[PDB]
Amino acid sequence: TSILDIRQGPKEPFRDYVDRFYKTLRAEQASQEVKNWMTETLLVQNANPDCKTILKALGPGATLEEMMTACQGV
Amino acid sequence: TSILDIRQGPKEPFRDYVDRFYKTLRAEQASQEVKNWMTETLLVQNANPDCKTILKALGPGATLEEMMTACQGV
Amino acid sequence: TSILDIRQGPKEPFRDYVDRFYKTLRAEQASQEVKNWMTETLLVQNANPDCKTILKALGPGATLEEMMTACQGV
Amino acid sequence: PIVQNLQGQMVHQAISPRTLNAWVKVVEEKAFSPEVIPMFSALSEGATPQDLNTMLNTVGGHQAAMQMLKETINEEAAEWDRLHPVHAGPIAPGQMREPRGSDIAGTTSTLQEQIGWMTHNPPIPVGEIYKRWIILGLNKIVRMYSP
Amino acid sequence: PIVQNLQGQMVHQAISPRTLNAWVKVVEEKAFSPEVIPMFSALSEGATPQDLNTMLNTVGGHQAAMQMLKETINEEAAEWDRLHPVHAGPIAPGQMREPRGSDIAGTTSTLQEQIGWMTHNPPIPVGEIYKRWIILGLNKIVRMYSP
Amino acid sequence: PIVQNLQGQMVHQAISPRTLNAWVKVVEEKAFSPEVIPMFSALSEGATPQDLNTMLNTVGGHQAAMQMLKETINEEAAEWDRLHPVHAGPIAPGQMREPRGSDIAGTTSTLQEQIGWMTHNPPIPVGEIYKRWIILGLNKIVRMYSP
Repeated sequence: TSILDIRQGPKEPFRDYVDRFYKTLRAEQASQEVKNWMTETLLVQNANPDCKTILKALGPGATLEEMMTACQGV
Repeated sequence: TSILDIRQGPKEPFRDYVDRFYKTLRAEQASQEVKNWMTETLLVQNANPDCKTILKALGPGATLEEMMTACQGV
Repeated sequence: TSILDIRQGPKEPFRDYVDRFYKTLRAEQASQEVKNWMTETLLVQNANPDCKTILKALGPGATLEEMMTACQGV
Repeated sequence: PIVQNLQGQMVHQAISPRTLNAWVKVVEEKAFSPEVIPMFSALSEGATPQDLNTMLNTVGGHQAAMQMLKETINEEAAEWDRLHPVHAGPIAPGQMREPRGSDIAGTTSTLQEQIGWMTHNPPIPVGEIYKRWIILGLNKIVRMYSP
Repeated sequence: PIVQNLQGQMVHQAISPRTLNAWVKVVEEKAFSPEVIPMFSALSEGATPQDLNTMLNTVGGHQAAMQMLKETINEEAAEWDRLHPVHAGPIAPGQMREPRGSDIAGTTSTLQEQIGWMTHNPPIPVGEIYKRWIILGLNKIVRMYSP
Repeated sequence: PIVQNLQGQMVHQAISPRTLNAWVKVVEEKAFSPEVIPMFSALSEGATPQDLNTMLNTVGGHQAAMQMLKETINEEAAEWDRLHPVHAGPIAPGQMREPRGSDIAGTTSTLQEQIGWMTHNPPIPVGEIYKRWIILGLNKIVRMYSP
């Protein structure tokens, strides 16, 4: 399965999705800079509308514990 | 789960509740003095009315074997 | 079972067939040159029409990862 | 790990498979539970950075946590470099180089280098510095993964 | 493998059955999963080419992958021979011969020869050269066997 | 088997029960599969003829194959005797006797005799001669038992 095919379900907790992401990211062998680009970009983009909304409110500069606690009720 | 969310059921033995308390207290990392404050305070406060009543009769100065034997029939 | 009797099913993934081939090839003891001849020849020949068609389009010079990814949807 | 031999010197010996598997099994069974930290600590006795990356890299599952830890290890490493600046002028022929955050993380150092620092006199406890970062990052995880 | 003895010399000792079986069990359980590569790396510590063919030859199942690996090992070996030409004139009586791709793959060399190269001064890391080919070929497999 | 002791001499030591059981378990699980031959080869490292009959005699099941092997071992042994005639005149007091097919098969020789031949200088590899017969006979079996 390709990294672009990794997406969050409509009922799937973000948490279970983030695990899937760094597992597939774990099978990507690209430069770190590209993998940083993938992190800030693709993760949020394939996140579900309800959490996506939430993550837009965190702004930039956000870290994984704060994202992970931010989308917990969703 | 937060330590404030730890409470005793209406049919739950105190014993099973006290176990839950020092497990969650085991995941709190606060100063000992604060954790002493939590012990004397929160434990009784979230205890059920029937045992709560019992524990009020033990007065202060009470230790865990005496609390644990005090609310056994409840 | 003989190596000539190894053939791909009409619904069988190529992959499962290629595994069977190098297992049976693993029980053949012939010179390497003969076993090379068997590789390029018999594998494709007993491959199913749908994949067989696919493999004909790869041309010669093809390697196993490219054959194995080539007949994946079939 | 680096262990003491019968002769009375400190030499490196490899870690055992049923030790490895015991590390695996702990993680399988008790996931993020607090008992994992003393357990870790015992099984990390006399361990190298190199062995500590081996243990972290051999995890399967809990990849959100594994990434949070990584990022904590790099933060703690960035902080090592900040707090301890590089030293004045060129490195002496008679001496061996001071470690950076990445040598502590095992990344920029080789095994023989990790054995130089620990076995040499005075010895420097690069295991114990990484160990605190691991334990600190373990607290972060435990606190988050509380429900 | 070639291990250091108590006396302070490098001698060959055989690999253990529950090490062997642990290699088997990893492959049984985690097939092509990435954790197989650090795992391999730990269990290949101080290992010979001969021991590395033993480990590859003792696999059962996943024969398409085993063939892809073989063919990667030979390609990487062909590449060793290409990049490193044979040296000028006859081999010296005082010296031992330079390895080829097939000596690295263990095929054309004997054990005592594999111990000569590794134990001698300078030593040559023919394990680590095969190890990269194995890891490289492991990446090929992992990338393919992703679904 | 005959193993090297710490003192730096070759001495006999007995084979281990979980080695024995691992031999049993291989045969139980993988029957006539090719992985049995490298597996055998590893577990036969430093082994005597006597230990090799022990391993063959301790099989249960697959008695048609066990008989085919026996008969291959005797054929290969008959062939040893044919190819290598007995030597000229009486045996020297200063020397020990040359082996026959049946000494290689372990049958006519004693353990101390098997240790004399292998430990002595030059050493003779009576294990490796039986080993080829076993591997050859293993090919016969594998080829037949292919379906």
